[PDB]
Amino acid sequence: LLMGVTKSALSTKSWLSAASFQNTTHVLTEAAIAGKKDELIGLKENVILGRLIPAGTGSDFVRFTQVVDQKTLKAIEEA
Amino acid sequence: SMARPVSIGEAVGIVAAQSIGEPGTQLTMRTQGLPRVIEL
Amino acid sequence: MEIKRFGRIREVIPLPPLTEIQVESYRRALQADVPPEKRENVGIQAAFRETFPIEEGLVLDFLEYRLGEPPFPQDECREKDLTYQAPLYARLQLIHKDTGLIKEDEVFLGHIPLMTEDGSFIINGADRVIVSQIHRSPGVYFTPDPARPGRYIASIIPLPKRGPWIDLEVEPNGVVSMKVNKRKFPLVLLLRVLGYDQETLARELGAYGELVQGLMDESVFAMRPEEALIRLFTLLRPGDPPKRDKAVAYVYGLIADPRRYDLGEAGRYKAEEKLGIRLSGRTLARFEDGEFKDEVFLPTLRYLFALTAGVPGHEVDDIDHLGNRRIRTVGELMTDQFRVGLARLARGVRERMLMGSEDSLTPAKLVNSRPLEAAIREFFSRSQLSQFKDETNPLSSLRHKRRISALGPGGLTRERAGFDVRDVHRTHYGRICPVETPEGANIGLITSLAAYARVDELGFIRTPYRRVVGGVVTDEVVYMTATEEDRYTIAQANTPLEGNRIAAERVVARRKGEPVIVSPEEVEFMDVSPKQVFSVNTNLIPFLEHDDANRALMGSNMQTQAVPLIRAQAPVVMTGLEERVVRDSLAALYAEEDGEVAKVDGNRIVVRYEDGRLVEYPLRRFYRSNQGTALDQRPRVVVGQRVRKGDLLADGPASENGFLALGQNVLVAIMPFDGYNFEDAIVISEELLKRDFYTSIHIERYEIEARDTKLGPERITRDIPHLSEAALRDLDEEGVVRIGAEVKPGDILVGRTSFKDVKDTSLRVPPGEGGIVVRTVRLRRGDPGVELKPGVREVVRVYVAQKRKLQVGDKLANRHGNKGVVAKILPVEDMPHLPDGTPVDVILNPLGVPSRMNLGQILETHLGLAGYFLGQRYISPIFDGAKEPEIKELLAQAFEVYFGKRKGEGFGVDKREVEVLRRAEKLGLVTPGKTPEEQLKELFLQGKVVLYDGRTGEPIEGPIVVGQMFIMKLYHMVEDKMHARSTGPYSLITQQPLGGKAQFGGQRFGEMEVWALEAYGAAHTLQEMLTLKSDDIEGRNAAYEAIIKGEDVPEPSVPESFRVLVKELQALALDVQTLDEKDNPVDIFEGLASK
Amino acid sequence: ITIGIDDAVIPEEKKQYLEEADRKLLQIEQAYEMGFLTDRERYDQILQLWTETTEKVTQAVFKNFEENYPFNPLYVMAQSGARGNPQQIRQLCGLRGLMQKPSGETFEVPVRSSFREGLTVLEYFISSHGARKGGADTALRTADSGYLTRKLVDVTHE
Amino acid sequence: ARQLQQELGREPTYEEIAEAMGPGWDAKRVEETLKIAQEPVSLETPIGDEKDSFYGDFIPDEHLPSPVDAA
Amino acid sequence: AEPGIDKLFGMVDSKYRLTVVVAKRAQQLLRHGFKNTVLEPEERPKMQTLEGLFDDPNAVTWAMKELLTGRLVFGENLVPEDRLQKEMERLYP
Amino acid sequence: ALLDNGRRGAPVTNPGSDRPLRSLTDILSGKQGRFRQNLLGKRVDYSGRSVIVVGPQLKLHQCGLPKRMALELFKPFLLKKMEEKGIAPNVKAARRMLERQRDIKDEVWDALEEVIHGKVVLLNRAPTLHRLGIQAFQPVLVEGQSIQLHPLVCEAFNADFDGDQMAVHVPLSSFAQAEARIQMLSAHNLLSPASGEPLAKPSRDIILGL
Amino acid sequence: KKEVRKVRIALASPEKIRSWSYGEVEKPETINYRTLKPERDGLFDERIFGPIKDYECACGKYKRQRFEGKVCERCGVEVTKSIVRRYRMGHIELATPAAHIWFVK
DNA sequence: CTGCATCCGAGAGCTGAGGGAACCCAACCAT
DNA sequence: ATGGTTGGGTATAATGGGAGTCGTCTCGGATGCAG
Ligand SMILES: Nc1ncnc2c1ncn2[C@@H]1O[C@H](COP(=O)(O)OP(=O)(O)OP(=O)(O)OP(=O)(O)OC[C@H]2O[C@@H](n3cnc4c(N)ncnc43)[C@H](O)[C@@H]2O)[C@@H](O)[C@H]1O
Ligand SMILES: Nc1nc2c(ncn2[C@@H]2O[C@H](COP(=O)(O)CP(=O)(O)OP(=O)(O)O)[C@@H](O)[C@H]2O)c(=O)[nH]1
Ligand SMILES: [Mg+2]
Ligand SMILES: [Mg+2]
Ligand SMILES: [Mg+2]
Ligand SMILES: [Zn+2]
Repeated sequence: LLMGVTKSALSTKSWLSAASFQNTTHVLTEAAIAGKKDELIGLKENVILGRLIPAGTGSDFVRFTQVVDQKTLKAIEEA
Repeated sequence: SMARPVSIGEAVGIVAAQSIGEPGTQLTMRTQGLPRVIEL
Repeated sequence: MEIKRFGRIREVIPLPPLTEIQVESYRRALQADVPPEKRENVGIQAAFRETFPIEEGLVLDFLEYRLGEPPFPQDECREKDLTYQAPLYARLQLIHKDTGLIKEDEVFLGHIPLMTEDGSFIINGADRVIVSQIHRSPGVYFTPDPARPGRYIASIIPLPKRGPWIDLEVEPNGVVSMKVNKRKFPLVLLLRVLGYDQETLARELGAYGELVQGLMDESVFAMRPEEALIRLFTLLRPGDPPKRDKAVAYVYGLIADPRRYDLGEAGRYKAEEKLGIRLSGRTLARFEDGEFKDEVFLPTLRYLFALTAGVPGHEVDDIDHLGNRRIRTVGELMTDQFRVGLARLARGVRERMLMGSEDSLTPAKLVNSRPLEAAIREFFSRSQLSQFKDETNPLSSLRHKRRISALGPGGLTRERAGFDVRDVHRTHYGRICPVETPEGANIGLITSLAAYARVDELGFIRTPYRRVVGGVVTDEVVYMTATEEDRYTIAQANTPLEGNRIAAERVVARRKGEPVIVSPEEVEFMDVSPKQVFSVNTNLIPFLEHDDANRALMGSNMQTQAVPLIRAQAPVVMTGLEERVVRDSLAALYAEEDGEVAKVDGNRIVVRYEDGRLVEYPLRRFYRSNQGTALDQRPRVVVGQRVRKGDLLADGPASENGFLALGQNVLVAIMPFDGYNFEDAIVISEELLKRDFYTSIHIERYEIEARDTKLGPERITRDIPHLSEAALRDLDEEGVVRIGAEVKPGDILVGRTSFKDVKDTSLRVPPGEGGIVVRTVRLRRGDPGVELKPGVREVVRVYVAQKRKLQVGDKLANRHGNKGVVAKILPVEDMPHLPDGTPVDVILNPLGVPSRMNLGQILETHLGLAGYFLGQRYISPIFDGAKEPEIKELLAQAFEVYFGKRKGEGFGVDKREVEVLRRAEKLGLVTPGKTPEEQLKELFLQGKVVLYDGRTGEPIEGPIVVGQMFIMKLYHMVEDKMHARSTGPYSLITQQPLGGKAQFGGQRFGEMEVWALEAYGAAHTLQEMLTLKSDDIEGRNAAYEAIIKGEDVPEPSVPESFRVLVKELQALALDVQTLDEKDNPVDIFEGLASK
Repeated sequence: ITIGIDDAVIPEEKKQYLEEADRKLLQIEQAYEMGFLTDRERYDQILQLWTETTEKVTQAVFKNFEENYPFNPLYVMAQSGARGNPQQIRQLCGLRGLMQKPSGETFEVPVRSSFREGLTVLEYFISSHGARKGGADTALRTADSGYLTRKLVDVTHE
Repeated sequence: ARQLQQELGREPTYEEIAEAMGPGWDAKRVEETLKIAQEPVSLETPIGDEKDSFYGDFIPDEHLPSPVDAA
Repeated sequence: AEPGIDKLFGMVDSKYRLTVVVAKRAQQLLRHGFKNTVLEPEERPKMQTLEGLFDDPNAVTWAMKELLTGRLVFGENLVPEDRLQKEMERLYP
Repeated sequence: ALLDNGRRGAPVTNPGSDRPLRSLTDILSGKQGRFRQNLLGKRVDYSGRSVIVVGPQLKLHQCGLPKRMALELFKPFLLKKMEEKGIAPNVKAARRMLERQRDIKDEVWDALEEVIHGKVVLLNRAPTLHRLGIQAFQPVLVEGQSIQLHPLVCEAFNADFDGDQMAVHVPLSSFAQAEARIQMLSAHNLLSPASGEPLAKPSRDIILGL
Repeated sequence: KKEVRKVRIALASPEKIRSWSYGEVEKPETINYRTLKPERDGLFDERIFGPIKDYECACGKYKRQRFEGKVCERCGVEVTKSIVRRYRMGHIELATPAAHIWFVK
């Protein structure tokens, strides 16, 4: 299928971003009828909830990196 | 912006939207022009 | 200084009074000085004569009205926050048809605001201007069918809110149909109601073919007119019981009731001229002898059929034609609101007549005047067309009074209007300025009246033309509308003349806006002046013909924002309109009659006229305008001086010897300078600051109130706890700062204590403000003329003055659209200087010229150089003024002075000048083989001089354009804009920082700022912005505590706005629940909302 | 580097180019008085003639700058890319050219004056139509582009 | 008050209204009565021409402690 | 530009990982009062005021300098966080 | 009417006015609704605004910040630094001293200069059309009321000097400062993200001179 | 405090709405015209929505902390933080059922 | 019985700044 | 024990309302037309 940007954006899985975009009453009533769960995949939902966006320094690829010197690492190695 | 392979974690969707939208403001005149881009 | 003027065009008539569009309109609406027996049927008199008699029996009939004198003068109204108004009394009589008794009484109806001499109003102590509105004229129009070509739609349009628009259209099946109130139905039914037979219609519309066949319907005709009336009523009001008298009343009110339907005088005139018939009144039909009589419908249908049949002499209408658009001025809008109030008063009267005891009733007891006062107050306080008057300088007020708006109540919408209404129509020529308009989203919707234009009694703009007879231009001047203008061939005003005979074989002319070339015999009218094409603001730009229209727009708009200066000068190059502008703004003072001056003071001028009467004119001194600028009048006359009629007595703000003085004439060089004039920036010399150039005076008002509270009254006093005597030095014994004290941010202006046993609630100077306290005003309960709000015991106001010098970040502009912010202030020894030691004052970057194509500033600079060395000023009218050869001759004389001075003292040509002359010889600016003086003169005749660098002493490698330029300081001051906040007040609901510098607010981090933060991948910065700095209450408290304790800020939490969103979604009966990874509820409200 | 009025050099060829045009126009009128041309054909021929005259004037202006004043301020500004494009320079020096009515159709007479020579009142009013149309174009375009950008952000944000 | 204004040809003062009510009425009591008769205004009253500014946008919260106060 | 920014960008596979490492090292330096630094006493970042040169208070500059020296180890799942912090506290109270 | 006013029939209005009452649906939706006005965008603390002036003597990574603006923006840091020094006995005394303009001395400016050492601020010009509309700069304290901007970032900001104003924001924590210094530094953003061509490049007078 | 990972939206039953509410709003009164205090059973009642002042009941018997969760016998106001006035809901019991317009229009 | 075809109604149109109308009478809870 | 507040009562006859708005564009249900 091929649909314009408006209809593609309003048809997403996340009801928070679609509700904050446009046609709020329709999106909200459909999501409430369906009991939709928003999994917070995109950026708009995390911004709305005031969370750390899954991009840049908030990406799971890099945000669990640790840093340590050589002296502290050796002490833990002896332990 | 760095002339090197993109880093993992880059929000390329936002970058794409801004890249398309910036010139359209004022640069693209107004079937032809901005209406053509919007129609497409 | 001698003034020399160019130009060949002689103007037969002077400019009309520039504020007449307001003054004449309101005078005609009020008719205050016309005795009641000779008052016309316009204005509020028409409203009175229409609403009355209030028939019920009892009859209340209007006889006449009068207007009293204002209870308080203008300055008292300004000081006490009152409205400058006059009482309105109407004398009425109650008669009893059955009995006969007549009770006559004069009833007080309320107050009507009065326009001042300058053309503004004083509403609640504030100066206001009513903006004229442009809209579609009422009448009959015919337009092409958009859906299907070859068909036409007829429209009947009454005055706004005075009836429904009526559409007539030939349906594709052949039957004609009339649409009213969104109800399609066949017009033949209503035609039968009006009393038309088959033979009459057939003979009136037989010629035009099959349209009359498609009109025919035997079912409708067979019914008697009354039956047709009932049937039409049941089509128009489905469900409503079809009583005869009910249907009669409804249909009468639809098209035939003068109190409900009203084609205006303009609409009547336009219908009569379009249809070639005679109206009896202002309605589409008349109700006479229990029978409807037609007035407009059949002529409209005839014209429509003839147009559809292609009969010659029938054309469609251009709805943007200025003959089809009209202007509602202040008087008409006020009269419309007055009519609405009068209708509500009539309703109240009728109700009281029904319920009241008819035996003991008088006009006073029947009439409740509250609705009329409410309507007038609403119009003058909440109408979008009633605007806070712009009085930065007198030109600002003059411009504001001549403004025309397409927006407003009943007007167009800025988001839905597109291209059609915003375009410059051909008929705008001489009526609406094509240049002056806002640049943003309001472009083309707000415009200005042309300089010579006049709004006629019907609301149509007229422009003047000279009559030409047999190739001879006469002195007869005819003011014409666009429709009348369309019937002639009009020659341009710059047509060559010998005496008053057209001395040109080929004449450029306009025919219905189309340029044409005609012989002198074919000429019927000629333009009066180029000045008539543009507005007053655009008429003040010299060399306007050398400027692109966009930059002329910028210059015209930017002359309104010029700030009055304490050493303001008139421009070196003027257009010849500055004196009329100064005179017509009523800012300066002029001698009423021939006489002699007796007493002169900084606040008073007493003049002894030849009548022997002494007249004393007080002077307005250091008065705060609506925009904070100080407007004062300074005497320009001496004791014993002889003054003729109209001679200047005192200069107003931004005036120099009666000439408009919005800025300063400065020496400028056009050259780059170390990147400090990069991209519109401006470099200025410290010598400007040394001699108080571009120094302005500004006044700010700080207001406080002591009111009544449940815990005890507030009190303004000096006794304030918990402050040392260093903070209470300047307060007097009454708790108010003393006059003349200097105040800085944090200092107390008025002391106040509130019952907390009391606590400090004093008024202090906000950050970034302060100055010298110049005035204090105290208003207490009971004082004459004071009307405080209930509960407030007293109010104290303090006026504080500032003397602002030019600084980095201030905005300067010339009249050609060149604007820029001061970026660097250099000492005198660093500025480029002439070989005689004179430094320049301003350096402008040449890169601003080529793409803006405003060449008028360059010619202004050349003429300014010539005038600077010749010591004279110039008047150069637009499109007829100084040309290049004249400027070159003046520059030759100026060079003779500028160089003979040096040669007399015993100096030759400098070595640096020789090097520059060599460079210019290579550049091709001078001809090889001439002496150094001849090449220097050639450069001077090109407007260029050898310039030396103040930092090194070496000359600029090429000759540089140098000359005098008129530059104004703009109201955009960095002092009033710089603002910063760490923490402060928060909003009630969202718990987010407030907005605005006045509220000590924070900057808004909007959607695209968030988008940029996301595109950078700066997740932690964005999370900080969205929680720790806006609405995470615990988060922001902890962050501040950690920062002041030296630690790092903690992790953020859920923002309060999301909790507000959850609660508002619950109020809509929607269950929003936050879940963890195992789909179990997570309580974000910390157990404070769970039972 | 500075800008004077004489720095907007008017080429001599322009005068010739104008007379040549004033020649052919007469011819066109003849061809319309003898039935050989329709209204549409004559209108298009006049428009084409004036367009080619404008192009010739542009070429003459820049040839004069290249041959005689290679260090001219406007020429240097345009060639270095600092400020200005050839059309604006032609408007400053050669002639403004043809203008569009509010209906979108061209006028029959062009503006034969440059900004250095100074326009007449009628020519200024005629150009005001295009100036106003460009301003209104900008005003609507900015809003339409903002709305489009918001839609794109909403569709690609994830 | 409306009858007094009709008679006087101008807005009456509070003392005149107090005199016209009868015994047991002074200007202060009239002031209190006018004070308690004031009807609240809407937090959603539009300020300015554009549909972007409401009255409640200009009202600060005075209940919750500020970050400085909490510290 | 920041000194050695090209080297820092070349030391990691993703620039956001470099940002995360720098921020975490700055937090570590701030928490222990710059006593856990890997810089020699003559590589310490200095700041010039009227009284004289003192230590640079900006921990992010210290973190970038330390990353430049190459004496810091960074990666995924190097040491448990609790044990890491306890050991750091043991060496530097 | 309570749930969605102005949807079926004539909207409910308050007497004496034509203004429709604002229902919950009106609160939720629109440009002024909760989502677009308070959730996807907020007003923030530690921010300011001022007119911009050309900064030709600045380096690529530097911006000129007014002294008063900087004092207001970094106020808690300045209070802590004043506590560390002998300027004030306690934070409350430092705040009271900083409250009145005429009560400020000389050493507080040196303390402020020590406070901002190495830190960066965010400059932003509306409208923000691309990410380059926000950039990080090291502040140099200047006199006056105007922000000084480097000439080479004007094209990225679409900024000129005919009255333009810009907003200033302060990243607070170590993570925010690291992100601003590494990712959003002006000297680190030299090529266009849209085309890959240089975006900070000579223009106007620089091209003319060369 | 568990991390939030998903947000769900669904229809609310009358039982759910009644479990949300801390009491039924029975009167249209907002505040008293003399004392500017909330009216009992009104739209601002402290018995339903919570106290205006922190740790202080309506009648002033208790004005101190440690009484969290304790309801004053005379006035019926719980002793807790006043911030609960922006979280605690009420409800109106309709005499007849009404349709939610979102699902109609 | 299907299909397409106008027809109606519903939801949109950049950011930032600044902008403010009856009267009377008697019992009864609250303070 | 006082004022403030609240419930009840008035008897010729009365019997269906009233303001308003016509200068915007695009897209998805739906009733109407034909085959
Ligand atoms: N009801 C009514 N009746 C009559 N007239 C009415 C009216 N409503 C509106 N108007 C008209 O609206 C205009 C009011 O002026 P405004 O445009 O409101 O403001 P200004 O005083 O000109 O200041 P500004 O700072 O915008 O100036 P400039 O463009 O030089 O500033 C340059 C810089 O400012 C910034 N800027 C300007 N406009 C911007 C915008 N829209 N968005 C963002 N930034 C903007 C940019 O950084 C830019 O580079 C008048 O022409 C007036 O006639
Ligand atoms: N978001 C908006 N910004 C605007 C609007 N109007 C003006 N502006 C801003 O103000 C700027 C005004 O630009 P100017 O007209 O001065 C022209 P610019 O500097 O772009 O070009 P040159 O004249 O070629 O030097 C514009 O670029 C925007 O940054 C508007 O309606 N919306
Ligand atoms: Mg503007
Ligand atoms: Mg610019
Ligand atoms: Mg600008
Ligand atoms: Zn209690």
